[PDB]
Amino acid sequence: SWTIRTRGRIATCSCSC
Amino acid sequence: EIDLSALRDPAGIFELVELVGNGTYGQVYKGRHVKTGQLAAIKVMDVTGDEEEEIKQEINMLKKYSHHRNIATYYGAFIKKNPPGMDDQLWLVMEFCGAGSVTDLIKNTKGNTLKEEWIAYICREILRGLSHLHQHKVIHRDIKGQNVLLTENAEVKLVDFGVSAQLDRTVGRRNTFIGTPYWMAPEVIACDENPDATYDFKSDLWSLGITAIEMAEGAPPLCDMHPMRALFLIPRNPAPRLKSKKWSKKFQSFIESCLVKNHSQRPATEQLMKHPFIRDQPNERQVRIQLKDHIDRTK
Ligand SMILES: Nc1ncnc2c1ncn2[C@@H]1O[C@H](COP(=O)(O)OP(=O)(O)NP(=O)(O)O)[C@@H](O)[C@H]1O
Ligand SMILES: [Mg+2]
Repeated sequence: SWTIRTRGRIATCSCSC
Repeated sequence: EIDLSALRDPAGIFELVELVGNGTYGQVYKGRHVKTGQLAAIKVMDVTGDEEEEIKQEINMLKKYSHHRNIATYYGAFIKKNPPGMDDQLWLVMEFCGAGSVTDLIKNTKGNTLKEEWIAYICREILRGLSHLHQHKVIHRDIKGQNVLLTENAEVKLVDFGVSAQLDRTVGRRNTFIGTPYWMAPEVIACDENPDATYDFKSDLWSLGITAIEMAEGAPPLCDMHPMRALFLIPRNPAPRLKSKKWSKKFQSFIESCLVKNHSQRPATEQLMKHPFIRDQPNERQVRIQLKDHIDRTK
């Protein structure tokens, strides 16, 4: 997995492991 | 800035041909302007007060800076109005990059590895777009394979400006903990625990280095472990190297220049561009044609 967004959110988006 | 209330219905001006992308938020389609037949990409995102600042930031960036030939060119923005029991949708209409992303390309290449000459060409194109943004005091903040696209002619275009930053001075700094862990520079990661830490354009250069490794090895360093683990080992681990000794000494030296952990010893965008891996390169048109040919074969 995932990517870091604003305000303490994440979303699926490049990774995991 | 952009005002979302002034956007009009796309009516039947564009038809969505097929889905080509899903990144962080929304979906990208191959779009077709029905009168002229012209192709465009159409990023479709539900409008919501929760996502609206990110949507506006990307639209303003594209309006102001996508005229450069290494950024996907902005065409316009519409809003599909939907009945009262259904969110409205924003259509962001831009230049269609017909060959997909660099990640796409690495996935469909045998052995998930690019020829070094293609890596050098792509990196120089990324560096040129970055150089344009950095001169305009913009930090991209999400440089990675998924956000670097290829046209049908193997031209290179940056996309995805949702979390980019607009600075006021050349020297200006930022301190927002944001990005994809594997591509994040140490000085960006430092803003998690250190409230006094800051970074600037040089963080895009680190991400470019991780992207070159991604093109060389099929994945960024540390992708065998979960992203939490990688976030805490990137500052402690020595800077990543190419593992194979078969790459040229030029390419190895370039990776070494991109990935200086101590960002004040990391070269600026302009010094990095004179690096012989970037500078001493065969004709743009020659390498491009070979890459265009490989994209078509594997399609
Ligand atoms: N102009 C385009 N032409 C072709 N495919 C595209 C284009 N723009 C985006 N895509 C595809 O759709 C994917 C997601 O697009 P992006 O603009 O990266 O969306 P996101 O990751 O949802 N962006 P953001 O929410 O602003 O951080 C890209 O990785 C490409 O695969
Ligand atoms: Mg993206």
